[PDB]
Amino acid sequence: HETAAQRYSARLLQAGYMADYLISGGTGYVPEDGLTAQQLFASADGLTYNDFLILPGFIDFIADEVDLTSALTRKITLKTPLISSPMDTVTEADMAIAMALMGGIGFIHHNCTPEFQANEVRKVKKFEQGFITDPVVLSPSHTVGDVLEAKMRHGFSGIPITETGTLVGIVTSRDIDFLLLSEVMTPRIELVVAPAGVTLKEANEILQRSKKGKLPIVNDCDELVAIIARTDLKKNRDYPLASKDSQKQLLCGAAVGTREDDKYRLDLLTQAGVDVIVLDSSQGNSVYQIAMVHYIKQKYPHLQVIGGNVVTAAQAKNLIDAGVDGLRVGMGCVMACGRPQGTAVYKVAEYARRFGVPIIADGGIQTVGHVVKALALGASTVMMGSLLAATTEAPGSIQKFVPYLIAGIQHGCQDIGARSLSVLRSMMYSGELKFEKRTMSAQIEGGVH
Amino acid sequence: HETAAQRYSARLLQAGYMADYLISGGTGYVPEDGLTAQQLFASADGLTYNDFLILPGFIDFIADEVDLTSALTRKITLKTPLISSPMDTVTEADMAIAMALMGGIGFIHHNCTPEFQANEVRKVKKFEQGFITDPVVLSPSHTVGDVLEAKMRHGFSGIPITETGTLVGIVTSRDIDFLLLSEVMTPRIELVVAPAGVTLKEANEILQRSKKGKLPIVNDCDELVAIIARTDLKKNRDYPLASKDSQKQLLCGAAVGTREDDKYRLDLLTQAGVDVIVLDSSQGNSVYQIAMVHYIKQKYPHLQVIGGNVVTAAQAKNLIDAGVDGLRVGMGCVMACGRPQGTAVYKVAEYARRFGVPIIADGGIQTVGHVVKALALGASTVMMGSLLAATTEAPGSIQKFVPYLIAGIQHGCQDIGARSLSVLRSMMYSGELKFEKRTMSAQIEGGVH
Ligand SMILES: Nc1ncnc2c1ncn2[C@@H]1O[C@H](COP(=O)(O)OP(=O)(O)OP(=O)(O)O)[C@@H](O)[C@H]1O
Ligand SMILES: Nc1ncnc2c1ncn2[C@@H]1O[C@H](COP(=O)(O)OP(=O)(O)OP(=O)(O)O)[C@@H](O)[C@H]1O
Ligand SMILES: Nc1ncnc2c1ncn2[C@@H]1O[C@H](COP(=O)(O)OP(=O)(O)OP(=O)(O)O)[C@@H](O)[C@H]1O
Ligand SMILES: Nc1ncnc2c1ncn2[C@@H]1O[C@H](COP(=O)(O)OP(=O)(O)OP(=O)(O)O)[C@@H](O)[C@H]1O
Repeated sequence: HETAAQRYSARLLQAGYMADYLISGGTGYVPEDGLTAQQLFASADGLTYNDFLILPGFIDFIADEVDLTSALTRKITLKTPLISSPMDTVTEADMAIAMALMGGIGFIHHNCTPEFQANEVRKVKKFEQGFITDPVVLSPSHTVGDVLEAKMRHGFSGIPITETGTLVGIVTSRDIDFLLLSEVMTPRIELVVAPAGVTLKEANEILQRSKKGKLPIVNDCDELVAIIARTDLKKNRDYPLASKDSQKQLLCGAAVGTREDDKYRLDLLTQAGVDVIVLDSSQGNSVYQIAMVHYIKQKYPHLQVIGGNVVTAAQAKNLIDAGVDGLRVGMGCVMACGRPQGTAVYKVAEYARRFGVPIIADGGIQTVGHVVKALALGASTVMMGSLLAATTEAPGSIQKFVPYLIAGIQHGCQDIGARSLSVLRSMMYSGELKFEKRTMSAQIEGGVH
Repeated sequence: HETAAQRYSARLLQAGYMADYLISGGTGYVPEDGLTAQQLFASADGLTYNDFLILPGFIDFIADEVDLTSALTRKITLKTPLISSPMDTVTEADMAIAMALMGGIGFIHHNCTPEFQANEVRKVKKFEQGFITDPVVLSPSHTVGDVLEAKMRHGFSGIPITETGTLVGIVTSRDIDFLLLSEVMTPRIELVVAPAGVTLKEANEILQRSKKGKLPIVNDCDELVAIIARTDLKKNRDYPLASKDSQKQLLCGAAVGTREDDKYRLDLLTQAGVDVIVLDSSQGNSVYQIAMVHYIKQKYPHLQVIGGNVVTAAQAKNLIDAGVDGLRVGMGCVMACGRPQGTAVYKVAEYARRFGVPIIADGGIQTVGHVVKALALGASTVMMGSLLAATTEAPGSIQKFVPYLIAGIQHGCQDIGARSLSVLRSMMYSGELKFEKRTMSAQIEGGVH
């Protein structure tokens, strides 16, 4: 970790022209200008995000070397400091897949029956990046008029056929478009198809020879195990920001309530193999939400748990020493309680950091500037709210839209002169990064309104 | 009364796992975060209720165990911290009954002849829950046309009859629908009258057998004393939040002016039996209000007196040491005097408290958040203003509406972690409850505008 004075003096000696390094070290002087974060929050006002700025630094790297690696919980790590919020208006299994493919995570909302949430988790854990998730397969006992309508029900129309479930051939639109006819098309006589477990490059080369649209994957027992459709192999992108677990399949989380009736919901989700739980609660520091934490850590010692909403170091203490591995730092964005967001994030992050429990800055983030700030104050990850609602993956497109935010954060953390979010926060806690307040007159000019 | 550190450490030892109780007591450490109330008002910015928040605490009880018992004056106590304001657009005998049935009190306005206010008090003191207050009795000498029109005057039409006023029979629409006679209607024959005063639950059984619409209440003198109507027995609710005096009938108050002409108004109201007087005045600390106070305490030593409006500890001193038993803490919510309401409530409550003289936070309260605040700052009761105008009791129904505010206050004082308003204030004065300021940027984002 090199100070801006160390970076300038070293890189100036790399460019080329004594008792300067020997009389003040690599700290070759810089003017003190603006406030350190510890001073900015000392006046005890409710500084929100619109209210402060980050004074620019020294730049010695390009805007595409700003490592974004962030930490979600004590053991889960992410390539992107973003998250989708556990709301019915935002996250379901489609957006949970989309976020994980962009190096983040998503949390499945809990405004549903417990079985539905476990099904939506299962739907994410089994994604495979080119195979069809949960293929529809039909029985020869069923009349093809009740396969022809499925095109009116699900929209797709090339259906594989077998005795009841995941062998005979396929029925597709070209078997039906000239005609109710019981079922009388394509026995087990398909062309070149995947005989066992296969790769996506191998399927791309087989589909090129075969020219057909569906490709079964069968097993050694010579029955269907998965299926491919050509239309997806035409488009499936590279995703280096993978967000995969130790079994090389997507990370995803689930929200759970804190009620007595929720040990059952938490079972079904842990049987679906969910990676992390967020305890959804308007105020996390309650006796029965601490009982819920002690209960999870006693029964499923592998499951990561993120504590419910807090905004003080006293709440953060009681949830941490209960054993939680994260924290949603956000509340009050009519109520009579809460805290101004910017002060909440700074105070909880600075407290949690003493043990290593990264936090999650949820609430009232609505620009990429607010994201860069929340990350400079101490938040480890920012939970995108209704900002993602009315994108086409919500119950623009998330896959095309997340790169915009990434490039914006990278440009920001480049103007600040911090080559990786971990360094941004180190540069903040050590007082090397400087901040300035704003009068209302100075934000009505150049922003806000 | 136990602190968040005492409650967490004790309740953790109820669940189970040393020289940690023996080296710092039940105060097992919590982070200092936010301002105590004494610090919040030290800056001498005049705050109002929109300017601060209450940092959330530790929760260990349900939102329905938040005892709301508050103290109106040194001797009158209320089950609910609400009041209806003494305004013509708000309080009259109907709303005064409605507030007392919801565990609060109401103060009858004084924009009237003194006789009218004494009548509206008399109407409130004599309520009796099931019985008709002030029944209409007609004379056997009246022609039916002057009874039949009363249905056009008062709307009801089952009129009991006797010589002039509070039985010799009844007359109802069924006696009159076919017709003008002068007397042909039901003479004394009535199906199980109440022979004396009776329990409302006994009358509920009598109406079930009798099937008639009216039930006379009579006396051993063989004459009327009260009457019951069947339609009210179908709907009378439980009211456990009673607000009743030692004589087991409703509490109510009256506003009086401070003029020389008002010893007469104060007589008529004290003859009607009013429980508490509020001295209405734009500024309470005047020689002729202190004369009015000394005068009441010299002539009616039983009557509770609430001092007219103040906003400083210097005003509060002069009225307290005059002998008043309460205080409307509110002024100026264009006139060149006054105070920002949040600072007024805190300063007057903190001063009065030295003697035990609870105050009443009147002015500019327009949400349930502001109510929870005014109660956290020191106000003992909050006087609902034009917030209650355009309800059906205003000269959408107060009986149905007050439970909303109650549940809201209870949810608030649950998030704050204080099991009973008396504990909320104890937790504030002892500096355990922490507050935060809010820049305009922090309330332009999180509600309010
Ligand atoms: N067996 C299947 N079960 C469920 N969905 C399927 C199946 N086969 C294809 N799909 C859906 O179709 C998408 C891509 O294939 P495509 O749309 O070309 O199917 P298709 O059957 O060939 O459609 P169509 O016959 O109308 O042209 C997949 O991403 C998936 O959403
Ligand atoms: N892997 C396969 N091997 C052999 N024949 C196949 C295979 N997959 C599909 N078929 C058959 O080949 C024909 C074309 O099917 P295809 O996969 O192209 O779907 P389709 O409905 O015809 O697609 P599209 O509507 O876009 O033209 C159909 O008779 C179908 O049953
Ligand atoms: N004798 C009465 N004197 C005064 N008020 C009365 C009297 N009888 C009824 N009321 C008023 O009328 C309300 C409804 O009473 P009730 O339903 O018995 O009316 P009613 O006599 O049957 O009228 P109607 O014959 O027109 O239906 C009561 O709550 C009360 O406010
Ligand atoms: N307590 C009573 N005992 C005996 N007769 C009564 C009594 N009260 C009313 N009546 C008579 O019984 C008849 C019906 O009276 P009731 O009170 O049921 O009519 P109402 O409810 O006022 O009229 P409506 O049915 O239109 O609302 C009338 O002749 C009335 O004078």
